[PDB]
Amino acid sequence: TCLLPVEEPLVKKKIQDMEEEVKPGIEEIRWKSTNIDQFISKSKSIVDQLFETVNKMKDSLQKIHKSLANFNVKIIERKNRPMSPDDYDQFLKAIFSNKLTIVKDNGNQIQKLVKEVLDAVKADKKQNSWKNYNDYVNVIVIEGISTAIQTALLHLNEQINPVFIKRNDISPLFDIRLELGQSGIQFDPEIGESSNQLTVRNTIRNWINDFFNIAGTIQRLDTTMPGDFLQEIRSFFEIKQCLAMITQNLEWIENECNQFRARFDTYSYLWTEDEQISFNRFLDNLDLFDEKITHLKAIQQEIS
Amino acid sequence: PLVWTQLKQTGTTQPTARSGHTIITVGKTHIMFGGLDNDKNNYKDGKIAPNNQVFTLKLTQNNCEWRQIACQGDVPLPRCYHASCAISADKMLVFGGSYTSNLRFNDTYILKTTSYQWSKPANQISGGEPKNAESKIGAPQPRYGHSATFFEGKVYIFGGHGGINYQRLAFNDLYVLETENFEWTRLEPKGNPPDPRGGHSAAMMANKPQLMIFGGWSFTSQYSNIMIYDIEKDEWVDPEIAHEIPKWNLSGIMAPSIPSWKYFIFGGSVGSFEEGGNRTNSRFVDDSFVLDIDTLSWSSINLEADETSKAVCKPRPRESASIFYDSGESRAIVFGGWANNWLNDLWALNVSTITGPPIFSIKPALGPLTGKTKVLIEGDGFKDTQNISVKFSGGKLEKEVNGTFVNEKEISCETPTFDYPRSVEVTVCMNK
Repeated sequence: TCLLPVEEPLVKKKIQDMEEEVKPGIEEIRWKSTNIDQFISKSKSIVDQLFETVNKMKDSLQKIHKSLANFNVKIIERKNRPMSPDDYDQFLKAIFSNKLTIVKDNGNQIQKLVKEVLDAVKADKKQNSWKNYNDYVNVIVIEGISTAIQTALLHLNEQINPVFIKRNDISPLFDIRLELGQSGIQFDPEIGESSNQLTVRNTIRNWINDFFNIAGTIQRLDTTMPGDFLQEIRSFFEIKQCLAMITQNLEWIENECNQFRARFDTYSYLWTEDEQISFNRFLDNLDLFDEKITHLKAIQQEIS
Repeated sequence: PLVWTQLKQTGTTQPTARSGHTIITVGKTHIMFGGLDNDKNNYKDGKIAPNNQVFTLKLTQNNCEWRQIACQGDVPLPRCYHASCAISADKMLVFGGSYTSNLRFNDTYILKTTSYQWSKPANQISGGEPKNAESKIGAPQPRYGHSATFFEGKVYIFGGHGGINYQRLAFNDLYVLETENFEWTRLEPKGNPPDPRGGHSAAMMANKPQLMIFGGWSFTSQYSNIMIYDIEKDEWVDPEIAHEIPKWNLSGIMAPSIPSWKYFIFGGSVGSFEEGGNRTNSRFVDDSFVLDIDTLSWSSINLEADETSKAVCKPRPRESASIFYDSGESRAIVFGGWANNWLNDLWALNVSTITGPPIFSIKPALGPLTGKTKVLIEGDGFKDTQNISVKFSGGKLEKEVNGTFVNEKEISCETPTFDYPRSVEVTVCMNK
């Protein structure tokens, strides 16, 4: 009764043979003559063989679940005070490599655990029952990967989304450098998708890819030696909602951020654009020149 | 002009963003039914399942209204990543779905467009239910994300990613079933088969027996090559033309052009890896390549007009997506697909290349400016009698000439006089 539902269908013959084997034994029962020592030796050996095989199958499934939970961890770790965009990729890259290697190590153990079930079950791969069970183990790993990737994306959302950040004392995490540009005010990050050079969206986009990258370590479950896992993880509705939420948060900061950058742009950006030879246009007399010079001194103090 | 535009969907209700949705065109209407909705409004308590809802597609003046029919003789079970093909103009049937990932359906359901009724064909699918392992009556093993190709009197499925019972593997075989009696028969041609692939889109090329399958996803590796199979002689012929970057989960919609049939593939994921290992990285491409069947070569298509943006503007690639092309408006419409977060965005781009047929050659192709002669223009899809016009000159000038159909394949015109002997072209105008 403790055997798993998928397990019994996969190897019905092992359980059925035991039942057929013990079917005569129940009929045999009569305290009048007991040959239980031999009955016991045959029954205990078949039951222990049946019992040990069931435990190995249960142990394998349990081991697969435990490995997936530990591997997701934390996708992003915040090292106290702010550094730089490139710096986060640099500090993050060392952490990402260790996390990726740990996920692969867990995957190798899960793959080996699957091989142990076949040895314990002693069922041919060609038989359909094992094939159905094989897909089921892969599905659990897929479901576990989706949960692990979802947690890492969710952790980024709490840091990435402003409302949670405003309530907390964490405040700033990333660092932005502002340099005056003749064409317009320009940030080191540049606040936009861009699709060229380095930008916060491009970096964040790279960060999102690392969770997706964990797909390669799993290397499927069975049947295909080479298999992808990004197509399956991308298909999950829950993964799409978390990814969609992250994009909305990034767009919100860019809008208000543009308005904050616009206030400086209303006067400072317009000034850089105008040529110096524009002073003559402002003049049109000596009195007018004196008034303009006094206004210019006032403008210098105001600008400082 | 050719550019990517977004058509806002308006109506009583609007279809939710979906990944496993199949859209096909039968007669003058478009019927698309898809599941795997991100919102858990169906089944609930985890194990999200597909929604069996079919919505008709109507687009006028860049305006689309979605109508869903809730009345049917019987309701088919939910389908995920199911190939959909249409027989004649009133018989669209969809086969190959997956329920909660583990369960795969090998059953086939036929829906009549005129009466909006779903029916089971003969005794092929006497009982319909979700079963992990099904191997009786139908020759094809249950599979998901397969390709369905429709030919006169027959339906062919060569898609993989399906397995009998628990075991799952890529499929290297193609099964053809005659729709006259719904008999299912496996067909094994003599020519060496292409490597098994999944999530691949295949369509008939230029109304011919040969059908080309390009770009597939398999556990061992991703294959991006073109294989064409012709029912006659059985063995498929390999063109050997291949896409630059390996592409998988790519959707292709056939477009009809009189000079050469054009095939367009937009979306999908391209990942180049060496044998086993890695393969985690996945890149979505928004650019859609254009292929000419006579040329049998893939040519990248760029947007002629940026609409004053000063940069190319395109919709998200969205990995696997549903794309249907309308012959009347000469435009291809894609509803998109899951790309991390499901997005309900519809983008349709008019194909400038797919110029309307209403020329092959002209004779004579030379003439004297002083002399006046009438030439013969031959080609396809020419108008008969009235409402037929042609162009003249074109060497830094605009001209129109009197013309007359000799047959539906030949036009007679007289050459206009021309001031200068430079370069002269000859084109056609359908007024609109």
